[PDB]
Amino acid sequence: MFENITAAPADLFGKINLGIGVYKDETGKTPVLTSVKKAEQYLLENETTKNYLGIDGIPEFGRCTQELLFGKGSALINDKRARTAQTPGGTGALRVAADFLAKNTSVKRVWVSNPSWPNHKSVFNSAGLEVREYAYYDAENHTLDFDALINSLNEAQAGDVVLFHGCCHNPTGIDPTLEQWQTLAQLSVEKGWLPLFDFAYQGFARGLEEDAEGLRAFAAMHKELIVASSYSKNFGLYNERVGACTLVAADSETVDRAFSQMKAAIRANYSNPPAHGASVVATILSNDALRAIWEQELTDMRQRIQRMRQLFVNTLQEKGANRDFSFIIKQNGMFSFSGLTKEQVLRLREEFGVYAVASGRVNVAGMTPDNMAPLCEAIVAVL
Amino acid sequence: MFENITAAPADLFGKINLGIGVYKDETGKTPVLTSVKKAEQYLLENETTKNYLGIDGIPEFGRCTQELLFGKGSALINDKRARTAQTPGGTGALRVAADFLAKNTSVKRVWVSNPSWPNHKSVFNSAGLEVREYAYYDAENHTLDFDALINSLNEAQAGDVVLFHGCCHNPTGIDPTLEQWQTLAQLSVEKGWLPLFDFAYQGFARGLEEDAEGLRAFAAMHKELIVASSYSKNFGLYNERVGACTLVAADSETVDRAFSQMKAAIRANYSNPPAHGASVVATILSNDALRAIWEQELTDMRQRIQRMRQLFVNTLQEKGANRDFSFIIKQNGMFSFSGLTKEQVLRLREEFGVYAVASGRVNVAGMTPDNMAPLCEAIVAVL
Ligand SMILES: Cc1ncc(COP(=O)(O)O)c(CNc2csc(C(=O)O)c2)c1O
Ligand SMILES: Cc1ncc(COP(=O)(O)O)c(CNc2csc(C(=O)O)c2)c1O
Repeated sequence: MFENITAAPADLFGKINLGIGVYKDETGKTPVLTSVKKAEQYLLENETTKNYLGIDGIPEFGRCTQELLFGKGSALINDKRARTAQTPGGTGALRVAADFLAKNTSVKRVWVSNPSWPNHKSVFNSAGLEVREYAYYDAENHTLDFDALINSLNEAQAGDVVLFHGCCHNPTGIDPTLEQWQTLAQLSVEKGWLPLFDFAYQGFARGLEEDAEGLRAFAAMHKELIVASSYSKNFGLYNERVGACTLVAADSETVDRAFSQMKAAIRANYSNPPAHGASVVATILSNDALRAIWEQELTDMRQRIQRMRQLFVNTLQEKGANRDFSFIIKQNGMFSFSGLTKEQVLRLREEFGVYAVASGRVNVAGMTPDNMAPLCEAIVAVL
Repeated sequence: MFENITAAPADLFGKINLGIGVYKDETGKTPVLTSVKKAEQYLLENETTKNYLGIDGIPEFGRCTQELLFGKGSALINDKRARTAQTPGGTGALRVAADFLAKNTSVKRVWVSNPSWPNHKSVFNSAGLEVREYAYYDAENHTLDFDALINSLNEAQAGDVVLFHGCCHNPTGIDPTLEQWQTLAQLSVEKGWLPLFDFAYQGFARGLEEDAEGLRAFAAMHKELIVASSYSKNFGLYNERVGACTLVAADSETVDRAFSQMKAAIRANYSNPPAHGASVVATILSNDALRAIWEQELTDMRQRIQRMRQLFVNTLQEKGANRDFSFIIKQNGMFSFSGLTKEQVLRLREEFGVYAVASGRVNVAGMTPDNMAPLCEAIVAVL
């Protein structure tokens, strides 16, 4: 049966990993958040069973997720228009959304930005959905090529899905402005697209509420949308696989009926979701004290990334770069394109032991005050 | 998009739940195992990061799983013929296997026993695989209808998958004898079936090693097989979603190449698996002290089920049943068919508040010395 299977298409790693996918603190570590440890100790002391969760996971987790996404008091919540399934990570949320759409709707294709996270194509294609790309990056001005984006998306037909990164676009760190999000929301309604928000970095651009402004501009204009969110980075819960798939429809009757088929898609995949990480999230978000500790830890990560963006720009200048890298200051989240070519990136790894991805994307959160000077010296050497 | 979606096809519950899917102790509780609490305290004290696991999960978890399945010193392990991916539960292992097979092999159909766990059909159909049924149950003799099974499976073609419950068949509790497993292994080789073992109850029939005898008889005769295993019941870790998909091929080169595509199927589903529950398993299985506490806790669950099987048979007689229920003593695991009809089961729920599934399957682990007498009185009343 297996003898003819084709193989599927860090190890190589004063050397430095900017190819990492995770947050690192100033010491180069990815520690467990203190809020998370406190919540884990509470669960150890208080859990009396590991009995299965419902298919959609812990109810409080769903409520707290919807409030993060839509705002406390949003009409979507008051009108019972949204249902949330706790999932194994943001990836699991994307796949649940893809399976739900493939089996229950006429969707055949999903539009993704060029560039995006490379696993988007794999997830949607696994569910039998075609992926098409829309233009996104203006490399000359280090910017969102908004005209190109709108022009590309003219090819999208009514009933296609269009995937939007809610904030901290991966890999570019370039997000629509609020007015651009409002333009896209109106366009989406007029053209009949189903928006799919992928929200893996809420809190890493400007703040929890500000980072959800784009999603909320969409939610104010659409009867229907899906959000696949992740708590991997903003709780540092990567390996516990904590995410959510939130379905929104015109009314409660419709969302509940549609959500029954989303639950069927989950039940045929992994049955019901892993409790530990989501229970840590729900414990923290529903407790004033733990929530305040967690919000500060997330602010500290957001701010450290900001400081590294500024220090990187200042240092490249001091090590003799010459080039404008000011665009880095304005970009959001852990990632940016450095503007290095694939060969410069290869040189960086081979000659200098500095790792980035071939696109030139760098994880700013891999930079620290201690490694900044060698890092920038290496980059200057390959310009 | 969603307005036309059709709805997908405990709540109703001296009343008694035999419709439950979980183990209950003598007090009617499903507590966290002591070995599990001890391991969770160790992880709270010792974990320093939640950084993502590899796609296939924790290496020690995989090694300990293969030793449970195949035996320490098995040739499959020595020859590096098996690869294990840690998955979100036994369901996740089944779905990973189904996606792997659908995308990478000529498999189009999977043979499942009639009866089986109802989610088997949903998982395989979700991956685009047809499900066909083979005969299994001799209800007159309360037994495995082995001739019917072999006759049904004659319709299976070379390259079809045949799913076997490794022990504690769900719902019947009727397992092949060792010699029957040996007959099926030889038949499977001759007919070109790919065996898929679903092993959710290892340790609940006779013991860890004895319960794997059937799988090991297959493994001794086949170049290729897949095992989807679960630690939900034997560690009481239901909601932490702890299972494994183990791929076996003729040699290391082939299994590694095939496993790369299994990892691709995982990466497009949930990316990488949830650490907490699997880390508890690996912590326990790799530690002599915790392993001994856990093995005794599992023996205690196995034995309590045995005691309830005997007490149920004895009590039905004492409450005036008359019928032979001796078959219950011989069956394995938490489940058996009571031999009640769908209408007797409905009567039991409506008139007596005793819940079972419509097939008449009962969870023996829902029985306790305290509820046995009313339970049996109710059953006698509906005969
Ligand atoms: C846009 C987008 N969507 C979904 C995800 C998946 O989140 P999790 O599955 O890890 O929770 C992620 C993040 N997952 C991720 C891990 S490493 C990484 C990277 O791009 O380096 C990305 C993401 O960036
Ligand atoms: C034969 C078989 N295969 C797979 C599974 C899935 O295990 P988990 O996904 O829960 O780990 C199970 C058990 N899962 C399960 C939960 S309730 C239940 C039942 O039949 O009542 C069954 C099983 O019996």
